Parts: sequence; structure tokens; C-alpha cells
Amino acid sequence: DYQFPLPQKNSELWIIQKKTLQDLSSGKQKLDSFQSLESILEILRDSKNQNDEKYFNLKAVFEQLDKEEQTYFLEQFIPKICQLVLKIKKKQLKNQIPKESKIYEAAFSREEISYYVSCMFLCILKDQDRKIYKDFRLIYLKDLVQQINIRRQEKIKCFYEYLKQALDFSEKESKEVVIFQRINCGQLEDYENWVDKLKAIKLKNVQLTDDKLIEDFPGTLQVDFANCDIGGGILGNGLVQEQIRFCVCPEMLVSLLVFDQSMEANEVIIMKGIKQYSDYQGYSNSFRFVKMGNSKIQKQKRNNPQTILAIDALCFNSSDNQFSEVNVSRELNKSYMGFKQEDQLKTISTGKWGCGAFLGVFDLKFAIQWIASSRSNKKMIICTFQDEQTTKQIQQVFDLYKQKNASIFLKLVMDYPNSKYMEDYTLLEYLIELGK
Repeated sequence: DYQFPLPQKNSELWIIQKKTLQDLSSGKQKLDSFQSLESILEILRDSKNQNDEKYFNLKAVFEQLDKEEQTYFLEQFIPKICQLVLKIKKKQLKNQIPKESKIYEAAFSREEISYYVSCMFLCILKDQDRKIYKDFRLIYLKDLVQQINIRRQEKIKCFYEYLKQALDFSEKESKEVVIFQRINCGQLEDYENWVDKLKAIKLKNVQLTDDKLIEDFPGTLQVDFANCDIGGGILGNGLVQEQIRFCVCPEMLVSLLVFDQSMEANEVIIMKGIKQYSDYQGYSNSFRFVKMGNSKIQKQKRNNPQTILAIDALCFNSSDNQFSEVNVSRELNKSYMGFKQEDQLKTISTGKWGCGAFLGVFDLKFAIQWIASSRSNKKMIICTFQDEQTTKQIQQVFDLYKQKNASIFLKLVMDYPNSKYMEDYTLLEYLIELGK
């Protein structure tokens, strides 16, 4: 098993880092400027060269604070997160690949999670043998493209907000359990096996929403449109569905420290006990951190933990046949293996999985997820992401095919590409035409 090294693993550097951290924590060294913070980050990173562009984005967030909160940041926040790092007892974190039909479960207390996120903030998580880092050093760094700096700053703001909150945890909240599971789901079923397994399965309920998002459905199994490397570009430039979820729920960051290796076709990830610390507006280059408000629903987002399912769709290019038996069976397996987890969460909250960055056609991905949900004997919520035309089409297909045989529905789907309808009709339009 790979062991991701924590700072204590490098015993000689840790002598230095520990003293640095302790004098900040105790107030023996008092930071008086942002430049003094740069200096301490340089020591912790064991930098060779001075280049203030290394902290450009962190400086931007700091300079947006008011003068009282700048003082707070230097004199209270940094020292307190140094103190969290000093609470770490482990020297490394296990990165296990489970055997067939087994799980690798990594449990942590909610405060422990905060210790590791503090490591990320202070740029002390790197495996020097592998030349891999799992901290905020890239996000801090000035990019040549302005919009990429703004993405990075906005991410920083979300992580900072979480760490402020984590510093204020009650003893009860601090000892709550956060669990990460890497689940090997056993043997892949091929396309003909799928057709056979579906023969007595009836399609189940779908609820459509055009104005709510996945994270708006507490109490459901909420889907992360993952990269096979959990988190994808969260510690770089990424800022679409998966990365936004990690920004609003930064406890998810610890998944990166236990799931180094890419998910296999028959693996899924579950994260349990995850709270939401930030709100947001926009998306990608328009994403901005929004402070969580104090309504009843917003307090609930902050206080009530959720379970997330991370499943990675295929990353298609334009020449791939998304309807091939091989590619359909791949997505049926990945979705169903995910959806059937957590059998007490009888509703799946999902949407355009694989159909943004990964170039999937949503008509087919809808059909595949509905088959998977149905086989798992769960209901599904589909978020259309402010796409009224898709909502209308899916509503018609749902009304026609609800409670119909799933095996035959799959076969009708798979007839589309060779049909007389392929040229002039979308998949959804063809499914409707079959009923005319």
C-alpha cells in the first residue's frame, strides 16, 4: 500500500517545521505583515528561491479583507491553524486499493480533517520522492491568465471560510465522524448480461428540476461528476461540478490523501459526514464565493451532514461512439455500481453526468442513469441546469416509459443509431416518436 507522507515522516525537516509552527502558535513569533507570512510559508515548504509571485493569489484574498480581519488573519488565524498541524500524530496516510468486492474505508474525526486541510493551507503536503504535492501551492501561485487567478482566489476564499468555521467547532462537532470509502464493486457485467438482468425490472420515478442543483437535495445520495482521480483539478484550475462541490465542502479534500490511484471501472467512492461551509454563485470563470446566510435552510446546509457518491463518466471525444455496446455497458456498470451503494438512501440526486467537460450526450446519459436507478430500486432526481427544453423532452419520455420494462427500454435505445430516425431526431425525440 502506498503511504502518503505527512510532515513528520521527514524527521529532519520536521525539527525545523515544528519549531516554526510552535513559535507561531504560542505567539512567540508575531506576524506583522503579509510579507512575514510569506517568509514563514517559505520555511515550511523548504523553498530554495524567493519569488513573491508564489503567494500572489493568497495575497489577493488577504488584501480584500478589512484591516481588522487582516490583523485577525495574521495574529489569530495563522497561529491557530499552526496549532492544528501540531495536533497531528500520524506520520503518513494509507492509500489502499481494495481487493475484488472489498472496501477501503478511511475514517477521521471532523477536527482531524481540519488538521490535514490546515497542512494544505500551509503548503506542507508533498511527497518529495514522487515529486507530487497535495496542498495549495499552485492555487497560491500567479498564473499568466487573469481569470485563472480569480478562480484560484475564489477557491482560497472557500477554504479559508471552512478553516475559520473548523476553528470554532464545539467538542461535539469536532468528534463527529467523516468517512471516505473506496468500493470495489466486483465483476463488470457486459451488455448482454445487462439486457438479461433487466428483464423483470420496471423503470422507477424521476423528478425533474430546472432551477435547483444537486446539493439542494438533503437526505439523498448526491452525485459528484468525478474525474477518475478523485477531485480532478481541485488543487489547480478546475472549477466545474466536482471542484465546486469540493470548494463548498472542503472536508472532501482529504480524499486526495487516501485515494492516490485512479478509480478502476468497477470502483466507486462514497464520502459520508460531509457538511457545506460556503455558498457560491456562478460557474467556472464566473464562480465566486458567497458567505453562507443565516436562513433555516442555510443553517441546515452548514449543520446537517450528507453522503456523496463520486462516479467518473467516460471522457469522450467527438469520434467516439457513445452508443457502442462497450461504452453503454461501461456507463451502466459505473452508475449502477455507484447508485446501489447506501441502500437506505432511496433517492439519487444527479443530472448531466459526463455531459459537460466530458462531452457526453445527455439524452443517452439520462437513459443510462434511469436504467441504473431503476435496477437499484431507487428514485432519481434530475437537475437540468437551467435547460427548459431538456426538461420538457425528458418529462415526455418519463411520462411515456415510467413503469415500463427496463430491458426493452434499453433495447429501444440501442436501436436508435441504426434507425431511420438517427439523421433527423435526437435520442429523446426518437423515444417520443415511438409513441406517436
